[PDB]
Amino acid sequence: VIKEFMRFKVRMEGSVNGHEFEIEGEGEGRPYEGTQTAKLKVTKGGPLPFAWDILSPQFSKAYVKHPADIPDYLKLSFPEGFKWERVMNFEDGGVVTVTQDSSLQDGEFIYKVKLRGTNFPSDGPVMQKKTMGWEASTERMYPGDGDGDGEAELKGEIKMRLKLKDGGHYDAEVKTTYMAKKPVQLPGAYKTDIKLDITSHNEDYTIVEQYERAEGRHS
Ligand SMILES: [Ca+2]
Repeated sequence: VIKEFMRFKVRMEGSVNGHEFEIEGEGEGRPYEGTQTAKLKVTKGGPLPFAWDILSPQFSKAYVKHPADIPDYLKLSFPEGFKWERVMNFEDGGVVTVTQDSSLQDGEFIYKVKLRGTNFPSDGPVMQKKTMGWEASTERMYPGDGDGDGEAELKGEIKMRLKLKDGGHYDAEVKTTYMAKKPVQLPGAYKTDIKLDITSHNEDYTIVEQYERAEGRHS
């Protein structure tokens, strides 16, 4: 059901320091090649009074290139799909939590994202829009119980680095649990290299285009 070319649709509802918003978007890519693009539109609550960059990594791990010796847990979860839950802890105290549901309907992926950002300084780089994109990341993947029910799924850990407009970087520690909706064979531990780029945007970041490349490899 996962073709060499696949489209997706995404909707995000969220709030950051109490500012509520909604985003709708579409994307496409080559799931076995590890490449994808997305175009997002702020449909409620725009222009956003915070950095787009804290949202960009929440808009698609079915598009990770895996070698044949790493079981592709998230691709194998389809057509039913998978869920993921994420916590990002930023170095100045900010917190972002996310829940996501991924399914396959009528030939395209459907992504439903819920996001809450809290504990951000009112004068910090996120609420003042003083960031300019993510450095490349390496996510450490490993089997484990992330939702506390005693049964293993797939976990990921990342140290992410956000570029600051004034120079230097703003770090976040990220933990994600990925849960297939049906029993799927789990891989052993491995690493995924990821780069997410903002490829275009309008003046107030109410229309934004993204490009991501991701590839798994042995540790
Ligand atoms: Ca579990």
